[PDB]
Amino acid sequence: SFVVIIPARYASTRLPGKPLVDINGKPMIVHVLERARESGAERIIVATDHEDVARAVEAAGGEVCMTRADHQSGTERLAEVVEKCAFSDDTVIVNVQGDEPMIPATIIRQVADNLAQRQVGMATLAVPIHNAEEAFNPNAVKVVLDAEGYALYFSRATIPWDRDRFAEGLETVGDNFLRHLGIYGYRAGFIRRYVNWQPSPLEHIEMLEQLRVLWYGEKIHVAVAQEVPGTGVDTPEDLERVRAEM
Amino acid sequence: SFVVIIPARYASTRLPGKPLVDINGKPMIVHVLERARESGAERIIVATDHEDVARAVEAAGGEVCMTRADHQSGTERLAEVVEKCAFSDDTVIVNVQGDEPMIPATIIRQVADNLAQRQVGMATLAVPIHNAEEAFNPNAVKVVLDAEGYALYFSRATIPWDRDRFAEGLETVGDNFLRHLGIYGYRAGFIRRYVNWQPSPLEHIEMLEQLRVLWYGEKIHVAVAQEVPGTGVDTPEDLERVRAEM
Ligand SMILES: Nc1ccn([C@@H]2O[C@H](COP(=O)(O)OP(=O)(O)OP(=O)(O)O)[C@@H](O)[C@H]2O)c(=O)n1
Ligand SMILES: Nc1ccn([C@@H]2O[C@H](COP(=O)(O)OP(=O)(O)OP(=O)(O)O)[C@@H](O)[C@H]2O)c(=O)n1
Ligand SMILES: [Mg+2]
Ligand SMILES: [Mg+2]
Repeated sequence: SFVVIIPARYASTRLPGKPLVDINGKPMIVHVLERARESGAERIIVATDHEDVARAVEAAGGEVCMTRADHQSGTERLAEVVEKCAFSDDTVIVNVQGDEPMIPATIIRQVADNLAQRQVGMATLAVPIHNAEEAFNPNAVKVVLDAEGYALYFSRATIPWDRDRFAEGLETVGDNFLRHLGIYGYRAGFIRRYVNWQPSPLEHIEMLEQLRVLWYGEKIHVAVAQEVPGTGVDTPEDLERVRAEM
Repeated sequence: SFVVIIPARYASTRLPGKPLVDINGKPMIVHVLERARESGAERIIVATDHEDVARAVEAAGGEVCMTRADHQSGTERLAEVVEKCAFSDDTVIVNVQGDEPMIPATIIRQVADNLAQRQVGMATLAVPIHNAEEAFNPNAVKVVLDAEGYALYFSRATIPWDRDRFAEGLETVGDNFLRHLGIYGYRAGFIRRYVNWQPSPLEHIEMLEQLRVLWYGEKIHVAVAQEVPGTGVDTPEDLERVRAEM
């Protein structure tokens, strides 16, 4: 009932060659592949631009689609896979980012289901932040929601800003921050629409691909899950933490 | 063609008693009144909760409406004024905040005009920030817009966050920052709608009354003016600056 595509370019800047970094005997990309398998997805494809990533995935028995080196985000890379596989417009695609080796299968299913149950073009998920270090870390993307759960904005800045608390000091946070997880649900037809839009100025400043959608006035629904152990892997520090936790 | 209402409660927390602070021989509230007069507004009302504010305005020949002490924002206070004056729903109201003694008359007129020409419930304005101090100052409210100029979010946080520039240092900013001005255009019918909503959690965290509107899924249009003098008076530092510049 849904397809998972995992975008995994080699030349990440904050952690070069990250799809292939070892985590307890397997490259990160293979761990993400396993989360996708566990979700029950009908088809799972790794999209990459690098032969060494392709070989690792093929050796783990996963399907691979080679894609252009000049894509500027995972979602842009997905559109090439979508065109090559010729998915119907109504086919549900879940982008599980190659930097999320600990994302639970249940969360993958939840995003697909949430998307299919709403007339929204794109669905995603966030989890509460419980410590101030993460609230003030620009590598942890924060998201602020409206009353219906649609995203107002995603940012690397600390939003929503707590005026009175932070005027005092920056060492504590209340119970109102949300960390955005690297996963998106969207139908193939929406992915097509996404790459047909001209890039927003906003997405390039924050380096957050989802801002293109908000810029063109479309909604993103964000479900909130209370507990999800682990973290995405964007820095050397993230990698050490994940190595220890898995 | 429009009514100006200036909300001015006495007990500000960041600058106590600010409607009465001396700015070069006249209290701040009287300067705001003078800006409102210059706009050509058909009627101008200062809404206050304090007799000494009332007296300063009356001594300057201005109209005063006493209002409850328990209002939690200028917009809430304006609703009491709208009922007491029994304005019709379609009456165009411009909230010129009591902390904007330097706001140009042209900007006041522009917000009223923008509101009237659009199907939108609420209109406001922002000005490009070209210095790093204001961009990183939580007393300067930043806003990020969509392609059509509707607000995605308003925040005291530094948005949009420049990932690559700021990873290096906070010394400089690009050209992508907008400072929100303390002026709102809305019809009386919208003000009535605003206070029919239960308060949002979001507005209390940021201490930004306009966030109630985004929380409940309604739009705010933001015009951008390229050049606007002065600043909002919220801190002692702002007060020194406006005293030097007015
Ligand atoms: N041009 C890009 C950038 C990102 N991705 C993929 O999208 C996912 C999420 O992006 P991110 O974690 O930020 O990866 P990078 O962009 O590669 O890393 P960095 O931002 O540090 O440069 C990653 O699996 C990455 O491989 C992609 O396919 N093409
Ligand atoms: N409960 C409130 C708070 C604000 N205002 C008015 O709304 C305008 C903008 O608010 P702000 O500049 O923040 O004033 P204060 O809320 O009074 O100051 P502070 O946030 O420092 O406590 C001001 O003219 C203020 O008098 C109001 O009428 N009632
Ligand atoms: Mg990236
Ligand atoms: Mg205030």
